[PDB]
Amino acid sequence: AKFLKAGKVAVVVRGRYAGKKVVIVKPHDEGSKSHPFGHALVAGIERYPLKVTKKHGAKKVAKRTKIKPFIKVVNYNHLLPTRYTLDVEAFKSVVSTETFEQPSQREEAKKVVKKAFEERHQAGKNQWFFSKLRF
Amino acid sequence: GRVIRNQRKGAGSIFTSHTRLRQGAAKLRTLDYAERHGYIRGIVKQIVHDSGRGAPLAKVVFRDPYKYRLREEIFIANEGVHTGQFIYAGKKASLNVGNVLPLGSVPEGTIVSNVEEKPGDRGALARASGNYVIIIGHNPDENKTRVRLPSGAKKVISSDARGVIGVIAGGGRVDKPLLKAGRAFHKYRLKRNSWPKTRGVAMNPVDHPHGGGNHQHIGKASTISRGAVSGQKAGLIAARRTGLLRGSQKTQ
Amino acid sequence: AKRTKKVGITGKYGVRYGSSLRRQVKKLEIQQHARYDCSFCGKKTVKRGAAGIWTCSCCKKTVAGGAYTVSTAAAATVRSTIRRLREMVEA
Amino acid sequence: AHAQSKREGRHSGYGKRKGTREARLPSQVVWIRRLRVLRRLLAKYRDAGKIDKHLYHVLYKES
Amino acid sequence: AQRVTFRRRNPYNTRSNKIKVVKTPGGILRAQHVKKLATRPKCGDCGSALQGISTLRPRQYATVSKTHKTVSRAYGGSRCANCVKERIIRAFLIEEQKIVKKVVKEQTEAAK
Amino acid sequence: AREITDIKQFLELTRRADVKTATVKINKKLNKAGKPFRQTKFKVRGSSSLYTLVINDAGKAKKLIQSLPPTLKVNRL
RNA sequence: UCUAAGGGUCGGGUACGAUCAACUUAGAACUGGUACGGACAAGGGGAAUCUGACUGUCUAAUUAAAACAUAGCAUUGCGAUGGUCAGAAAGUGAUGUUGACGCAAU
RNA sequence: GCUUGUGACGGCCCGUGAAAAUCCACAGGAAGGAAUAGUUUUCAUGCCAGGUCGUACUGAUAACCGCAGCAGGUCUCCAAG
RNA sequence: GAUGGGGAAGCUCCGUUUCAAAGGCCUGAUUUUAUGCAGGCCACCAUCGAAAGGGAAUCCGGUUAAGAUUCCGGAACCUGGAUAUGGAUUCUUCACGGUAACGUAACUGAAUGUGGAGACGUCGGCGCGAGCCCUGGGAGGAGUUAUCUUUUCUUCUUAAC
Ligand SMILES: [Mg+2]
Ligand SMILES: [Mg+2]
Ligand SMILES: [Mg+2]
Ligand SMILES: [Mg+2]
Ligand SMILES: [Mg+2]
Ligand SMILES: [Mg+2]
Ligand SMILES: [Mg+2]
Ligand SMILES: [Mg+2]
Ligand SMILES: [Mg+2]
Ligand SMILES: [Mg+2]
Ligand SMILES: [Mg+2]
Ligand SMILES: [Mg+2]
Ligand SMILES: [Mg+2]
Ligand SMILES: [Mg+2]
Ligand SMILES: [Mg+2]
Ligand SMILES: [Mg+2]
Ligand SMILES: [Mg+2]
Ligand SMILES: [Mg+2]
Ligand SMILES: [Mg+2]
Ligand SMILES: [Mg+2]
Ligand SMILES: [Mg+2]
Ligand SMILES: [Mg+2]
Ligand SMILES: [Mg+2]
Ligand SMILES: [Mg+2]
Ligand SMILES: [Mg+2]
Ligand SMILES: [Mg+2]
Ligand SMILES: [Mg+2]
Ligand SMILES: [Mg+2]
Ligand SMILES: [Mg+2]
Ligand SMILES: [Mg+2]
Ligand SMILES: [Mg+2]
Ligand SMILES: [Mg+2]
Ligand SMILES: [Mg+2]
Ligand SMILES: [Mg+2]
Ligand SMILES: [Mg+2]
Ligand SMILES: [Mg+2]
Ligand SMILES: [Mg+2]
Ligand SMILES: [Mg+2]
Ligand SMILES: [Mg+2]
Ligand SMILES: [Mg+2]
Ligand SMILES: [Mg+2]
Ligand SMILES: [Mg+2]
Ligand SMILES: [Mg+2]
Ligand SMILES: [Mg+2]
Ligand SMILES: [Mg+2]
Ligand SMILES: [Mg+2]
Ligand SMILES: [Mg+2]
Ligand SMILES: [Mg+2]
Ligand SMILES: [Mg+2]
Ligand SMILES: [Mg+2]
Ligand SMILES: [Mg+2]
Ligand SMILES: [Mg+2]
Ligand SMILES: [Mg+2]
Ligand SMILES: [Mg+2]
Ligand SMILES: [Mg+2]
Ligand SMILES: [Zn+2]
Repeated sequence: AKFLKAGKVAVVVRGRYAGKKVVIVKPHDEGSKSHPFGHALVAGIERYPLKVTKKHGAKKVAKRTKIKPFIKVVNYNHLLPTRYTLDVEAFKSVVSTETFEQPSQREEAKKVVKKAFEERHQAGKNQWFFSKLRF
Repeated sequence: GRVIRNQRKGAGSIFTSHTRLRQGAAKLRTLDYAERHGYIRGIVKQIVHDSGRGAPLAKVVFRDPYKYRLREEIFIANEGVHTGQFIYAGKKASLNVGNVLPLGSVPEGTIVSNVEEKPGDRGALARASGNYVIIIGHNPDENKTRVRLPSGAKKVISSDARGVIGVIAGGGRVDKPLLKAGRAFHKYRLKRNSWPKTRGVAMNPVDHPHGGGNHQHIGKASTISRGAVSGQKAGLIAARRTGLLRGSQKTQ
Repeated sequence: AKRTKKVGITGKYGVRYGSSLRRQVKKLEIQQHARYDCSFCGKKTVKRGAAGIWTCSCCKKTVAGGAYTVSTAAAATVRSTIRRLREMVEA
Repeated sequence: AHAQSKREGRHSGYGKRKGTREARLPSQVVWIRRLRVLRRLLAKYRDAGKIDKHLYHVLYKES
Repeated sequence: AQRVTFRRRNPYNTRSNKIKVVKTPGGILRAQHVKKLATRPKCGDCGSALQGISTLRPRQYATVSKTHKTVSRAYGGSRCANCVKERIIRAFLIEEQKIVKKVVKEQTEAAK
Repeated sequence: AREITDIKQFLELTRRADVKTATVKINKKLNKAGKPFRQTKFKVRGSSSLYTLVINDAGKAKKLIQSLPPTLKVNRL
């Protein structure tokens, strides 16, 4: 199918965020006055949740599990689509075209997605998506 | 009389291999646990030319089973192996070109290079550009494994002796005529000071048993006994037949 | 404009060394400088330098090959022989 | 003064010559000079469409 | 007409004794022993000059800023970007196939 | 060994504490195509650099010289 | 003293023009005490016999050769507890970062 | 144009044409760090210091070696019309 | 070429990581106190050997009877040591931006591991740089001028950083 639909996980394969996993939220399947390529609006994870053990206590756990996110306009030609898939609902609205342009707008989006992704990690959902890809 | 040339060679002065440029000494993995219980993967990271050696060398990287590090061995590259290829070493490794297997575990008829006399001496037989040994026998009790060598000699060794499946690269190097002194010159230039050669028969008798006389002649049999003593042994040593070798050779 | 009636590349050696030797060299010299097919990507870009070392223009793979040709007869025969013996030890 | 009379073609006679025609001006220099002109004439004739790309490609290898 | 001289004791034309000729405000020529040129760093995987990275003689890199020695991406001043693309794919695919090779022999086990 | 252009940063330079000396230089050059004019270079010596601000304009020059920190031993010409 | 041929650079709607700078080459007249690669620079050629194939090497200070060397050819020894060679000896050494498409000896 | 430096190529090899000091970078993520205030000296500016020994001249038909101010020998760079 | 060693009557010979119990760093543990112990590493085992190999970093101008990349002058640069002030960064703690190749004044990073530079033949034509050579106009000075020559000659430069 059109596997680049708005649930898909895909690892960014180029540019700064190469190697980081993302999700699509809204695909622009062909074209933009700007972006003249098949490009996706993705919400990804820049700095992963570091592993955590029994010995890890109190505020260190709460610290080891902070996540730093990012949002990206990205050409289809730069992400490996994955079979795995994560729900998009919490930041459907928050990650949009309008979101880009104005810096101020981007951060708020990241604040949401950050609170979103962190809530999600704890309580074990998606797991793989929070695992660093080692290459 | 003087000291003849071939006895001067032994002190090693002007003689001693010309060894600056060489890649290092080719040899199989050290025969450890991994290699003698299962197998272990490797990546030929580069096939490369050893100066003064006809055969090309194969640099091959391995993980260290006991420390987090990469450890690089140096193999003589069997014909066919290639940058990027994977290489499996072990008893329980598999019969493909370039992998290394203990002689006891490949069937009769296999072809191997760089094979060990004793297991783990890291390779001794057939290393020259184009040579190899063929397994011809198995005696499962006293686990030996008869092979025929490049020379022709058959010889039995331990089934745990390792060899690498294939033939050494660069075969046929000797079919091309050197054509001129210069190429012979450069040839020995990165080997050792053994070229060019004066005929003893052109020396005076100080210099040689062949030396002297009013025409150039050898003046006595040129076959010399095994029991000859230094300063004597030069001609056809301990020869047992002599003259043009007529008739098909190939030991039976 | 056929330049030489027979010596080809070997014309560099001019008159020296004797015809028979010049012939033998020409054969293997024709082989070694010649440009070969890549087992891997399939352009004809394999070339020598250093006996035994056949490395490929684009695609950049190197193969350990015969001294003046990518593949020895005897090497290739061994290939099929191992093939054969290998088969025996699984079927 | 001399140099002057030289660029008027003077004293370049068969008997004022001492290096071979080659040394004086190499063949290859003439060839490259000439071939780079034909080669780069074709560019403009194509880049402006007087020549069509198919004709060019022939004229190139014909040059 | 104006001829120059070496500016140092070393009289031979070695690689560490290159010269350049230079016109000075005094309106004369003199020499000026030129440092060997630096070559570009090379990618550890493929082998290319890796773009993005400044090219200095090796100690010079300690007299320069961090941005001059990397580019913003996993393995900056280390691997050739297209090569990163590759290690990234390979890693994924191998690790996925790895999962397939696991549960398919979990199949093998029950049915055999 | 350094050229400056922002007239502000300059003024800041001239009160930089390590800056004890300065020097003005005056040059007749020619303008554009025809006529000539009076160029003026403002040179601050810092501990490790000598900054020089070229005010081409005749006017801005004059105004600038009186702006000058009355503790800066300015070498005129 | 002339002639001819061989190039650059600019705008052309989606044939040509205008100018910049080069010594090469062929040709034609005129000219002289027939001279002119005018000094300088710059291979004698040919037909054979002998002999070493060739390029290379040597008797510094009477021998440069046809002598030595070479590629090519042939023979010999050797699978490492080994061949050949060093050392008074040795927990010694050359070949050997080597393995017969090798090393050593003729 | 001439010296010379450099590039992208190409020819050759049974010849494929050093080493270590030393410098950087990435993979890693031990650990350390903020809102009543923390992190930062690979950004800029500012402070101090830098020893020991050699350093003249000749380098050749007179400064070296050849009994010598010997027609010999003795490594190299710059190079006008 | 020392060294645990092995030979040798012995002067000494052999061996150089060699059949050896072969060594030292980062800070913590100190707040009797200066540095014992707590880890964790690292097993690399001398050293000498290049005034042509490798290699942190300086230039132009002036100057002496004779020294000058060394003095004077101005203008830099490297290495070590201290360090503060301005920036940058953080309430989304460890920068943003570009689809990307990448960008930047910054933009923490131990053990360990890996990569690169150092670092490399020869010849050939082709491309370009510099200095030299050749040359126009002009602005200066010199020579020749019985006659001829808007002439002959010369000045017109710009270092590191
Ligand atoms: Mg990181
Ligand atoms: Mg004797
Ligand atoms: Mg040795
Ligand atoms: Mg010799
Ligand atoms: Mg001989
Ligand atoms: Mg002989
Ligand atoms: Mg004789
Ligand atoms: Mg005798
Ligand atoms: Mg005898
Ligand atoms: Mg005799
Ligand atoms: Mg004879
Ligand atoms: Mg030609
Ligand atoms: Mg040309
Ligand atoms: Mg052209
Ligand atoms: Mg074509
Ligand atoms: Mg001049
Ligand atoms: Mg000097
Ligand atoms: Mg050179
Ligand atoms: Mg960069
Ligand atoms: Mg840069
Ligand atoms: Mg014309
Ligand atoms: Mg014209
Ligand atoms: Mg001869
Ligand atoms: Mg003589
Ligand atoms: Mg004598
Ligand atoms: Mg002679
Ligand atoms: Mg003589
Ligand atoms: Mg014959
Ligand atoms: Mg003993
Ligand atoms: Mg030169
Ligand atoms: Mg090469
Ligand atoms: Mg680097
Ligand atoms: Mg800890
Ligand atoms: Mg700083
Ligand atoms: Mg000290
Ligand atoms: Mg001096
Ligand atoms: Mg002097
Ligand atoms: Mg003198
Ligand atoms: Mg003397
Ligand atoms: Mg003399
Ligand atoms: Mg000793
Ligand atoms: Mg030393
Ligand atoms: Mg030195
Ligand atoms: Mg040096
Ligand atoms: Mg001076
Ligand atoms: Mg003085
Ligand atoms: Mg002086
Ligand atoms: Mg000074
Ligand atoms: Mg100063
Ligand atoms: Mg500092
Ligand atoms: Mg910023
Ligand atoms: Mg390293
Ligand atoms: Mg390297
Ligand atoms: Mg070197
Ligand atoms: Mg400098
Ligand atoms: Zn290929």
